[PDB]
Amino acid sequence: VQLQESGGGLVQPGGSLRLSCAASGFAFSGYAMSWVRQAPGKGLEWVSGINRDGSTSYTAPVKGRFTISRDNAKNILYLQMNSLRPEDTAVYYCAKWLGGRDWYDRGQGTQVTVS
Amino acid sequence: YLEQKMFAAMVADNQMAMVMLNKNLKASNGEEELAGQTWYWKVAPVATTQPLKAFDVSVAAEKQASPIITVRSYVA
Amino acid sequence: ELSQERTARLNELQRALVMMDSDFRQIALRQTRTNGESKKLLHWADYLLDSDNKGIMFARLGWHNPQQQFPRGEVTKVGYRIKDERLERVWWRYPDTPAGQEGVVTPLLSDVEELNVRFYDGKQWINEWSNELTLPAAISVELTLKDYGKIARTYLTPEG
Ligand SMILES: [Cl-]
Repeated sequence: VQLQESGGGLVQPGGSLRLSCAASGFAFSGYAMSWVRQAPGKGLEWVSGINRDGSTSYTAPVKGRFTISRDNAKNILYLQMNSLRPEDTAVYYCAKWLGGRDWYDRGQGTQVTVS
Repeated sequence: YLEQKMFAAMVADNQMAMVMLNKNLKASNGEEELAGQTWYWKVAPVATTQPLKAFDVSVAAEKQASPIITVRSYVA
Repeated sequence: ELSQERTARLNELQRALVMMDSDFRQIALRQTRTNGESKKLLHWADYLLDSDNKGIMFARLGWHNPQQQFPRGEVTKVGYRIKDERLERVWWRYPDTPAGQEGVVTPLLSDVEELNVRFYDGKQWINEWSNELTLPAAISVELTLKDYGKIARTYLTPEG
């Protein structure tokens, strides 16, 4: 496995949560990385992405609320989720990023739940 | 040894494509740098037995030497 | 023993070249979108598709799809890049959606430093392609290999 996620679970609506992604087996620092989610009753959908240089990008329904970041020392990708709504309940996957909203080498994922 | 066979074929394909970009089709010759080596090519019109066109693309490993590949192509 | 390795290297190059032939010879006359922060026939720029250097992306027309079956030929988006000194093909199976999709990244050729592409307008080879309305007459894909150096391959585009 190249990407393993951690820090899922249940939180009360309006609560905060920090997803983590353990990167391994490739040159993490030189890759653009992303977060992708699958809410129940919907297909896989791109959430956020971070470039190799540090530039970030977010989908409208999560902008200024979720925050993507990276630690190149430990090879870990983070997703600080704040003001968590019920609509955010989904299986959050960590993946490599192609730019735009397209991903590849998707991780196994972690369940984040709220209602 | 088949490095030479493959790379000569690649140069031949490239030049065949370049002559296909054009009608006058004159007998030209030149050089192409590929796989860290110089390749000497010649395109030579071949008269046909009918109206409405042919040419031979040949490539060599040395300057005045015999070609290691020669390919005929039909157009028009 | 080393000769087996070099024989295999040439086979690897041919697998890469034939994959490139199947894309660059079958370029579809359809504009694709880069869904970041526009819309072209041929996309060509630095760091495109998260390439370590140059990246290319364009529409492709496939006829012999084993999975699906449309006789007229399925149009799909394709691209090339360099990552960790490997030439990699990127393939998009499904249409563009604000959801996004899982791209298929396939490494074709190892020990490839640089990707470079030049476009033939009709009379001259140029470094960029700003024309979004029509394709260039010819495309020259140049790969800089660590062992063999620069190898180039020319492709004629169908017109429309
Ligand atoms: Cl096909």
